[PDB]
Amino acid sequence: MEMEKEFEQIDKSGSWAAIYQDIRHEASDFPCRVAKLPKNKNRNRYRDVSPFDHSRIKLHQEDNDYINASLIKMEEAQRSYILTQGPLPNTCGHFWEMVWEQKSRGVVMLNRVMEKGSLKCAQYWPQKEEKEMIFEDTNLKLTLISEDIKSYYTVRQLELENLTTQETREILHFHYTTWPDFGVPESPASFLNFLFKVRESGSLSPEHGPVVVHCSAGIGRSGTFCLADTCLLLMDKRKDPSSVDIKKVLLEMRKFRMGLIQTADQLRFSYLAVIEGAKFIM
Ligand SMILES: [Mg+2]
Repeated sequence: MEMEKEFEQIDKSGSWAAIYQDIRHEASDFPCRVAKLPKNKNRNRYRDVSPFDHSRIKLHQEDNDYINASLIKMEEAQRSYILTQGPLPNTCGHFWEMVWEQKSRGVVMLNRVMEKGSLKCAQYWPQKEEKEMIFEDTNLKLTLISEDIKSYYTVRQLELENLTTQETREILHFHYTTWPDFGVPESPASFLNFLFKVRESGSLSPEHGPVVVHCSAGIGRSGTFCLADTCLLLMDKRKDPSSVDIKKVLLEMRKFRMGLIQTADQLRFSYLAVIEGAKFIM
């Protein structure tokens, strides 16, 4: 693979930091005026990125439509993703409101609730079938339906009920539980298997609203998930798979939200994931 030739070249000359820095320099800058309004201060996770105004998800509410979430719309790949922050103690209702309004089928969580001895997001889903969650502010009920714990990820079936209409939807919660506290995984194998499990569920498919993806504040992961998924899809779609340039795809995604890949090591890992994923697929 041409991408693998490039990978080996970057590795040999040790230019990951340089490549990464060039992408950072070239990355889009758009306003986040709404995110920065004083009334939204408590809706933003500290140390997390802000959503661009142009691509932010709006809650269907008259009072305050703000949530820290962005729609990444990949035109050529025909994939969309919503990237959002880990829910805060006071934005869990907003989070599930977004899932409801956007008709998402899946939520992809790429962090543990506690990492490095610190809380990374609110416990925003119920942990026991018999202890459902009611979000009074957005009038939603959330029930754990089933939970399947595997070595590298957990998948949960949740039932989300709009208490206003009594309509219910099944949401799949895909929780990658083994991303290390520091650095990146040594091998992309489990992360790729996880992505394939999300794909197989239909959560990324066009019949549903965009998958909602989140991780921990300011440290990426979510971008790697979407970047890998889109690159692999494009390799299956294009007449010339070798023309798929991860840097170009990343820059395209970066038009929709900042902080997709946060370190040079994450950039390297993303290459590694696409390379290994491509070998598995084609
Ligand atoms: Mg029990």
